[PDB]
Parts: sequence; structure tokens; C-alpha cells
Amino acid sequence: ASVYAWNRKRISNCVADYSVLYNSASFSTFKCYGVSPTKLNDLCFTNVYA
Amino acid sequence: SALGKLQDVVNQNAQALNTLVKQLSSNFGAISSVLNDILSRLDPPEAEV
Repeated sequence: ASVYAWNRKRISNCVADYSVLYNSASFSTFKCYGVSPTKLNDLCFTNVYA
Repeated sequence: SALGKLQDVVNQNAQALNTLVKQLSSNFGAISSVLNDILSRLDPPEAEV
């Protein structure tokens, strides 16, 4: 979708594997704060908003 | 209340101790007041700052 109408998705009640995303190396920018780029396998929270 | 001095001293000591205990759990500008959560959530450079 467009930037002013960005597609909003909610992720919960499942299992998230960010190791494949981090090791994919097909993403130009992987930039973030509050959580390290790694160490997402042993962490989880209430919900995910995409 | 015939021993107001001793009770006051005890109350002041307890209040100081409780204030220190409460201040143990202050953010101090950080993302969280729990050190373990920061260490288990954040990368070593930002974790150490």
C-alpha cells in the first residue's frame, strides 16, 4: 500500500523466527532501537504491529 | 507518644531506607528500570550506555 495508507497487520498467538530474516541478507536496511538486532529468539511481548 | 524522640529517629531511618529502596527502581532516563531486561533485550553498546 501507499505510505499515507500503509498496510497495517497484527501478529500474535504464533511463533516468530527473526533469525532467518536477519541471515537473509536481502534487506538493505535493518535499523532499530529498544531491542538489539539479534537476541530476538529468547524475547517476546504482547503483540506485533507490522 | 511519651517516647517521641526514639520513635521519630526510627521513623526517619525507616523513611530514608524506604526512599532508597524506591529509588532503586527509577528509570533515570533509561528505557527501563530493570537491568536484566535491558541486558536480555538490548545490544552491548546501548546496553552499557
